Amino acid sequence: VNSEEKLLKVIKNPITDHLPTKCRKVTLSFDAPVIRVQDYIEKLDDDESI
Amino acid sequence: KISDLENKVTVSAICRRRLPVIMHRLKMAETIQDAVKFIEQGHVRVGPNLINDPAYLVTRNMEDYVTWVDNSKIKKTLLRYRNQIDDFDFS
Amino acid sequence: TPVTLAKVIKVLGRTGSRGGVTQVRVEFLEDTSRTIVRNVKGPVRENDILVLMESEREARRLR
Amino acid sequence: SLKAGERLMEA
Amino acid sequence: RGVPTSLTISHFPHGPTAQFSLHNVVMRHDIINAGNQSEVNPHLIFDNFTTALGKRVVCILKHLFNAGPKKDSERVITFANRGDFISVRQHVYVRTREGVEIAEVGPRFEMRLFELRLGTLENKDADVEWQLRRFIRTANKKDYL
Amino acid sequence: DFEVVEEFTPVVLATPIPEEVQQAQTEIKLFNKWSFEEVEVKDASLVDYVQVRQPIFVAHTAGRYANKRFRKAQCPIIERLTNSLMMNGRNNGKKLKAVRIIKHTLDIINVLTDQNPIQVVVDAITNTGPREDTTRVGGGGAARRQAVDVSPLRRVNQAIALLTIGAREAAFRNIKTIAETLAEELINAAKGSSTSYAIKKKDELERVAKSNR
Amino acid sequence: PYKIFKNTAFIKDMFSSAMEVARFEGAQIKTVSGIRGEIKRALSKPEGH
Amino acid sequence: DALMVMPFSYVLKFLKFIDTVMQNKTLLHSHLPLICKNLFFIIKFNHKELVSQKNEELKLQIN
Amino acid sequence: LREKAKERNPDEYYHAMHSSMDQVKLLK
Amino acid sequence: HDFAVTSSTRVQIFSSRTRQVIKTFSRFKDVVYSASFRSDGKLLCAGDATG
Amino acid sequence: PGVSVRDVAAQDFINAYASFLQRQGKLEVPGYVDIVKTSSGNEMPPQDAEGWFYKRAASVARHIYMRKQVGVGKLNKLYGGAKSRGVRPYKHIDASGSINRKVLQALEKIGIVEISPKGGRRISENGQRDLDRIAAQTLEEDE
Amino acid sequence: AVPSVQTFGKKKSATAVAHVKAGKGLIKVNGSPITLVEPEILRFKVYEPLLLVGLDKFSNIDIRVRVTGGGHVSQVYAIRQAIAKGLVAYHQKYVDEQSKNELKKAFTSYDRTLLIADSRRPEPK
Amino acid sequence: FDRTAKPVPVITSEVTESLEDMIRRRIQDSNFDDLQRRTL
Amino acid sequence: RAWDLIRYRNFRTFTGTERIQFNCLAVDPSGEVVCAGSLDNFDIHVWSVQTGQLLDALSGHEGPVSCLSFSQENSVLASASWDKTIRIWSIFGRSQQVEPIEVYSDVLALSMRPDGKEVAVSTLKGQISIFNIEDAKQVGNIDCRKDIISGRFNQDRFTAKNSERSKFFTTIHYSFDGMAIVAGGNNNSICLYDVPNEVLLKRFI
Amino acid sequence: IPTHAPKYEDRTRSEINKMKAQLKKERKFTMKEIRKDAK
RNA sequence: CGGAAGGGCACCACCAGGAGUGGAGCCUGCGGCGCGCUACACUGACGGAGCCAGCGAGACCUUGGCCGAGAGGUCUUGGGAAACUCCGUCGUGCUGGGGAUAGAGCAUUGUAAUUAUUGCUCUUCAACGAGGAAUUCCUAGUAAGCGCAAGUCAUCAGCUUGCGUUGAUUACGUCCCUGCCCUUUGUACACACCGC
Repeated sequence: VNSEEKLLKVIKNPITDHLPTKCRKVTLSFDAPVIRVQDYIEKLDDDESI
Repeated sequence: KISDLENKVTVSAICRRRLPVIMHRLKMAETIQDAVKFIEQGHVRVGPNLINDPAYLVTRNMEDYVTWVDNSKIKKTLLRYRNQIDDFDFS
Repeated sequence: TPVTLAKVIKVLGRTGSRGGVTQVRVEFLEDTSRTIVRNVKGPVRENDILVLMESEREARRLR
Repeated sequence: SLKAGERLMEA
Repeated sequence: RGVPTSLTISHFPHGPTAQFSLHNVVMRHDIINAGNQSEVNPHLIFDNFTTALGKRVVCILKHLFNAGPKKDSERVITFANRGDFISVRQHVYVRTREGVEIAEVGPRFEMRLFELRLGTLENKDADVEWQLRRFIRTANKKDYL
Repeated sequence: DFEVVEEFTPVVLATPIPEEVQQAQTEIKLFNKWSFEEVEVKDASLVDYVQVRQPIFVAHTAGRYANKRFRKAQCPIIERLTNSLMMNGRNNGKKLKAVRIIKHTLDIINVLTDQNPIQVVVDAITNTGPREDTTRVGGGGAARRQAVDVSPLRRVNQAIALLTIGAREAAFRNIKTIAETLAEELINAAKGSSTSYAIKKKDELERVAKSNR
Repeated sequence: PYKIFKNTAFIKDMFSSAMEVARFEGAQIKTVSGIRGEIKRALSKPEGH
Repeated sequence: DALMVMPFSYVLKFLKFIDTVMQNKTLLHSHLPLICKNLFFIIKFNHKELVSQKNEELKLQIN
Repeated sequence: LREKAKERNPDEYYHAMHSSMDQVKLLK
Repeated sequence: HDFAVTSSTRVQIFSSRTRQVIKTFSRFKDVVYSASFRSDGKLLCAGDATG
Repeated sequence: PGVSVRDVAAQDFINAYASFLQRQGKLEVPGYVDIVKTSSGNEMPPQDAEGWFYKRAASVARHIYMRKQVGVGKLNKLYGGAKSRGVRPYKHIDASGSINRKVLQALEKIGIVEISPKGGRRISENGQRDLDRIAAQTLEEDE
Repeated sequence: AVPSVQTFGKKKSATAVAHVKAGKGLIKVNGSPITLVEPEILRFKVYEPLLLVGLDKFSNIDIRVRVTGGGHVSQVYAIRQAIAKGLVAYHQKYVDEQSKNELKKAFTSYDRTLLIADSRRPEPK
Repeated sequence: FDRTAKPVPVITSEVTESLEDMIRRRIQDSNFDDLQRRTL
Repeated sequence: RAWDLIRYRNFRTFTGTERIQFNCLAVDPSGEVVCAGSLDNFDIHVWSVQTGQLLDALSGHEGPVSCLSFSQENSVLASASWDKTIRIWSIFGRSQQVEPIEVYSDVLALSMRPDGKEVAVSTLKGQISIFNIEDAKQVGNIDCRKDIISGRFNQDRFTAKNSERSKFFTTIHYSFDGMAIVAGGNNNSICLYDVPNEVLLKRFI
Repeated sequence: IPTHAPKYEDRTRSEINKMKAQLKKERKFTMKEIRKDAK
């Protein structure tokens, strides 16, 4: 109602076309080994969009 | 037909097949005698080669491909009346 | 990093390869002896030099 | 199904 | 407005031109993704060609389609004439164990020759071989004109 | 030592012919501004695909280069760059605008780095000319990326279109103009600065190629 | 008729509506000079034109 | 073209194979002209590489 | 006139290819 | 033959033989602070009030 | 050695003649100079309202001198650009004939143009000499 | 009479009539100089034959050119073609055929379309 | 009132039925015009 | 007609259905295709050898084709016709593609370099040009209008000087080095030109 | 960050739009009807 | 009836690109499907200045003069399009790109204008922030863009048909896939090849 932008945007496939370049992609698996979220983000690089 | 050869071949047929009648036909010269004079002066040319004798029967292809000789005063005053002289081709 | 160049000797048509994919014998521009069949994508003719990172591998068929 | 030349090479 | 309604055919060695208005266009693109045409040299079926104008027509269409077809050419074209409205559809066909079975495919429409000229189309001035008379007394009644 | 005498009268023209014109008759330069020597290819396997040896003033030669298979290689490279930059629906076939923006870009590059803008063009082209690319093997369904090489013609065309598109998107919705942003991208790819979209693109292509080689 | 071309005329004030024109469209017409023609298509912007 | 495509390693293998059937003359007499023809196309194709090469066992093979 | 314009035949050689206000009228 | 003067959100290059306004840079938001030419007489810098 | 407006360029001579007529001042600039859109197909008045009328006068004089005699209507067709209809496509449009009449009557007051037989306004002898002199000045403006 | 020749440059719809004679070194594009061509960036493009072959016989020679038809690009290409054709016509007729061959081979070495016309005739496959 | 020209016929299922039966007859008969190659 | 020179027998009298009068002709280097070019039809008729039938009849030439030649190396064809033009065709490898060349007058003589990248052509004006084929660009020309010794006729009404009788050359041949040229037309002369200096070398009456 | 509220499903302009849609739709409906009956 | 081989062809295949549609508005052909038009701004907007074509010749089209910002009207006279190029202004803000709506005012046509017939002037300044699923089409004066002219027996008038201008990227190879087609008796004539 502010008429400033379209907010929920149906976009083109794929997500990789709509992803950043320096990029790590993870799927939460119920079988894959457990990690720590804080330790994982801190061991991540500086300019990386998880 | 075969009656076309047994009847229609004439001295007039071969005479209109002659060259200056074809020049006068394509209106190269206004008159057939001036066509003959142009033939004598060699101001014409018949395909690859120019010509000088009126006593010439022309094959249909060379009838399509006959004209004036290049850098001739007659074709030059043609292009002068048409005001389209192109001295690059020494026209 | 060392990068090698190799001039085309002979184009190789009529083989069974994917569309756009090109199969070409080249020779080492450095050592005129060695001839390797590699693959080139773009539009190419004979006797032009090409760029190469890996030399020992030769580009095989791609159906 | 392979290609001739390739088959000759592997044989 | 994107609606095909006119088709002219010229014969290039100084040949005649046939000028048609085509209206009732039904396209395979419009209907379905039915696949592709067989593209074999088709068989031809001419119907209701009576006058010598129709003879010139069937000559022109016979000659525009490719010469010397296979006896077992499995696609057939029709030339269905009625009420001065020739109409055409592509037809592939097979014979059954007993009879024949066809499939209509390709396009589907009605055209009508409103002109035939002797010269080529780039003339626009050569002598017309046949002209349609729209503004006459017997116009909605006279056949083959 | 030895000399030839060839001019014998001071050439005077009743139409006033400028000094830059009477120097351009001595040497053709691009926009009468940049000479055609000292612009040589820094790398083999791309020479004779790059054609720069023939002098010109403006890249508007109407020579038909669209018929053979290598007339694009015989074409002057700046003309191909202009044909590339005039690629939008709002930019289809605007060659005078193209030539003017090229002149602007060349002036700006010669201002920033005073060596030679056309040599910066040649070097950035040779720099961003890619080296390896991965096709998509269908694999009966297992469509994976498999690295092979690339013709230097295709390297040329892809580099040209890559810098073209990069400058286009860079000054697409931006206060900076196409000429200055193409100057910046050209200096960037001449540096191999890796802040240029073209260099980054070629880098990630050859990265994927070295990966699935 | 208020606008004419070669073999074409634009005629007003014969109908009250383009609906009237479409009810009488595609039809044989002729005129006082005796000459023939056809009403074909209504003009959209005025009503009976 | 299937003889054109083969790399020189396989060419050399083929030469050793020729040497082997040259031992087995009886099999050679079955397909001798085919043997000659393919050998000749091989050497004419890859002539410069092999003649730039050097191997005495290869020389003895040829002898 | 249109037909004669199509068949002008531009090689014809004809021999004829070689040929106050009242105050101004009185002058001329 | 030219010299630039800072002003209210504007730099004004004046001539010398004419002493008239030759160029007006006004693309700024607030008042320009500095205006200095290069050593080669083509590129000038203008310090602004935005940092 | 004798020069003219056909020898000098367009925009430089037009702006220089505008500035010359501006420092002259003997032109009788009309009163609605800062309200007219100069055409109906325009969207805004001229931005520099100081010397647009002098630029128009110089351009009109240059057009007449490149020509021989003109009407207000032919100058209106010349200066008329294309209009922007908006949702519809575009078509041609014409300029302010009142503005053209103001320019022409002003130049006729100065004496540079004058009335012309078969109808029109042409360049005068003194006006042509003045154009020749300012063409010489604009070409020798390079010191 | 004066040694003068007349040629044409013919592009898509652009025809250019050129009249060439020995003169004082003036080039008049419709009464305006060749320094007064229209698009202001193809001035070098129309300049090309003059600086290609040098300025001396152009000091010797005065040319008047009048152009009709075609867009700006067609116009200027027809203009420079007309220039080359007129100059080679003059330097054939009134000047030496050897020098004509020299300027001809030089102009053919750079760009033949100044001499001959480029007719983009269509082709089907 | 009156009309000027023949109406364009709109095509019905019965029309195309009669057509396709005529086609079935002509192809069962195998009788249909073809541009056969000129002999010699 | 295709003939043996060892069994000395005609192989094949290839003909058109209309039997048009072929003037010029060229043959594939490997000898698979033969082309003949007439004057009334000017459609390049091409037969395969072993088939005996024609494959095609190329058009694109308007007016009669003076001559035909095959660059044997890349094995393509140049056809010079009196439309003042050359037309190069590449007909193998699914190409069937065309390169036309405008020249200044009607060409009547044509030959190719024995290396197969340059081509010499003689037109009616007497100039013999050379073209690079791949760029289709004129290597360069040699004038011949001056160094022609044409003869006078007894029934001549003009001079031998002002006669346009044989001010061209009708047949040319390359040196197999591609550096000399022997040209002979309808005149009393046989000339020998040089390619790199673009000068004549010899004239024999 | 400023949250936004979506709308989902001038009164005079809206009724003008609905009325003109009614005009257009009803008009083309009757026109195609009368064209079919006339032919 | 089937399988196998070999060969050929395809912007309905492969490959490289391009351009749209589908997203907003408007028009128009179909019962919610389709064809076009205008926008989404900086290669842009605006203001001056410059100006380059072709197709078209059955109270009408007009050179010129008059005033009126304009729309316009008046008296006389005969039977040179836009895109483009330069300068300047604006500047990244649904901003000045966008003009949808509404009001007010002035003129022309028509009996009568009212529901603005029509044009013009000012004010009001919405949606549209580059278009998902997808879609199509294509290899040079091509796509595209620009504007101009004529409706000349079918059909067309916010439309058809001609005409000019400018003008490209990427292929121009391949059957690898998708198909589709041909052959699997050299028959024919040298030499060679092949040889169920």
